[PDB]
Amino acid sequence: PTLQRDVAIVGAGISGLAAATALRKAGLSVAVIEARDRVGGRTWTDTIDGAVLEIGGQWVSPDQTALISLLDELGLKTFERYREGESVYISSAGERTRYTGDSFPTNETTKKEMDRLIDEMDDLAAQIGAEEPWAHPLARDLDTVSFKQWLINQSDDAEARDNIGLFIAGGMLTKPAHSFSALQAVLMAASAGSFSHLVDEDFILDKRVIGGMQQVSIRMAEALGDDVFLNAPVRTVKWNESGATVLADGDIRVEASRVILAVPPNLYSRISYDPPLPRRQHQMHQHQSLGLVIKVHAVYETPFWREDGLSGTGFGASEVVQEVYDNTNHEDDRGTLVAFVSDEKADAMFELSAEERKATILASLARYLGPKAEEPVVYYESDWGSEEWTRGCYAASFDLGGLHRYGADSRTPVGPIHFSCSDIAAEGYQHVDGAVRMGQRTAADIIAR
Ligand SMILES: Cc1cc2nc3c(=O)[nH]c(=O)nc-3n(C[C@H](O)[C@H](O)[C@H](O)COP(=O)(O)OP(=O)(O)OC[C@H]3O[C@@H](n4cnc5c(N)ncnc54)[C@H](O)[C@@H]3O)c2cc1C
Repeated sequence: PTLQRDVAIVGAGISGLAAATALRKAGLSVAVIEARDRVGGRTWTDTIDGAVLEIGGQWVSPDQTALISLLDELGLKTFERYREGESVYISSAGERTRYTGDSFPTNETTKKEMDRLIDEMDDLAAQIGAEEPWAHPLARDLDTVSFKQWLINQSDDAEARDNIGLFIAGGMLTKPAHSFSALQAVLMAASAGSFSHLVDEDFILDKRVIGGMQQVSIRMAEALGDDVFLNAPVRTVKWNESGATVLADGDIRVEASRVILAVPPNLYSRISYDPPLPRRQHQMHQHQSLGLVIKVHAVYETPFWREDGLSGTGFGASEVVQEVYDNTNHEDDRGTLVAFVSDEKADAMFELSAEERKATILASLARYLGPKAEEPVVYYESDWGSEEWTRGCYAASFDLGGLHRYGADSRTPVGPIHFSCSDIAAEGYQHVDGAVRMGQRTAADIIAR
C-alpha cells in the first residue's frame, strides 16, 4: 500500500502515539508505523506462566502531570503501591535493619553526609533545570567530571556515596556512576522535580495503572484504527525541504509533509536516510546508549511479607539486587515482588546460567525478606536487552561528556524530520511522562507551523 498523510510517525510507543493523538485533534492526518506485533514499546503487559506482569514501565509519580492528564482523558484510573509496615536496609557492612520513614538507618554521621549530598543535588537541580542543563554556567564543569568522581569530591563517606549512587546510577540511568557525568545526575534530579523526589520511593514509585501501563498505548492506538500499522519495521526515509517518503516492510510507503522518529536514539541509525542526516546527527547519535537493568518478578501465593509487618521495600547498594518492592496487582490475592539488578551487576548475572542466575537473585531477595522469597510459584526476568527494537532499559543517555556537547541538538529537527521520545525529554526524562510531554511538544511544533 501507498498513502498520503500530513505526518508519518515511526514507532507506536507512548511518545509516537501521544504525538498522533495530539495531531488528529488538530485535524492533521497521520500514519503510525510500528516494527513490533503490538503497540506500547517499553511498556508491555504480558502473562508469564499464567501470571499477569508488567514487563516494562509502570509507575506514576505525582509530578507526572502530562501522564496523569492523559490517563484521565482515556478513562484510566490508578492504585497505589502497598507501603505499610517496615522497609529493609542492608548496609555496606552486610548489616540488615528494619526501619520506616525518610532516611536509612545508618549511623548519624552517614545520615548527615547523605542529607548534605541530597541538599546539594536539590540545589543544583533547582538552579540548572531539565529544559537546557547544558546552558548553565556550571554545566561544563559538571559535565566533564563523572558522577562517581563528583561524589568523591563532595564526601569522604563511601556508604553515603554508594547510597546516593543507588538512586541515580542503578536506580535511574542504569549505568555505573563512573560512566556518566555529574551534569547527567543533575538532569535526572531536575527532570523529576528534585533529587529528593528520586530518593523517596513513595513519590517516584507512587502509583500504577489499573489494567496496566500498556493500556495507555493500546487505547490511543485503538482510537486511531487503521492508521496504525504493526509488523512494519521502517527501513528508509527519503526526504527534502518539503516532505518525506517513509518505507516499511510489507511494501508500505507513506508520503508525508513531516516525519516523527518516535524511537529511542540508539535506534535512529537502524533506518537509512536519503540523503544522509548531517554530520552533527551522525556524531551525536553514536554517543547515545541505553542502560541495562534486569527487572525481576516473583509471584507467591500470598504477599507473605505483609504477615511479618514488612512493606516489601528493600534497599542495599552492596547487594546484587539493589532494590525490591511490593508489586502486587490491584485486587490480586497472590503477592508479587519486583526487583532490580542494574548495569554491571546485570552483566555478571547474565553470564551465569539461567538457573544459577535465578538462585542468586532469589538468594538476594531472601536476604531482604526472608527464606520464603526463595520459593516463588512464578519467576520471570524482563529481557529488554535482547529485544532488537529496544536493546536495553530503562532509557538512553549520553556517554560522559555528551550532554553538554550535544544536548542543544537532541530535539532539533532535520528539515521535515522530528525526534520524539522520553530519552530526549526535559521534564519526565526517561519516563512515560517524558514520552507524553515530548510527543505533545512535537505535535504542538508541527501544528503551529
Ligand atoms: C524494564 C523497564 C521498566 C520501566 N519502568 C519505568 C516506570 O515504572 N515508569 C516510567 O515512567 N517509565 C519506566 N520505564 C521507561 C518508559 O517505559 C520509557 O521511557 C517510555 O515508555 C519510552 O516511550 P517512547 O515512546 O519514547 O519509546 P518506546 O516505548 O521505546 O517506543 C519506540 C517504539 O518504536 C518502535 N520502533 C523502533 N524502531 C522502529 C523502526 N525502525 N520502525 C518501526 N518501529 C520502530 C519500537 O518497536 C517501539 O515500539 C521503564 C522501561 C523499561 C525498559
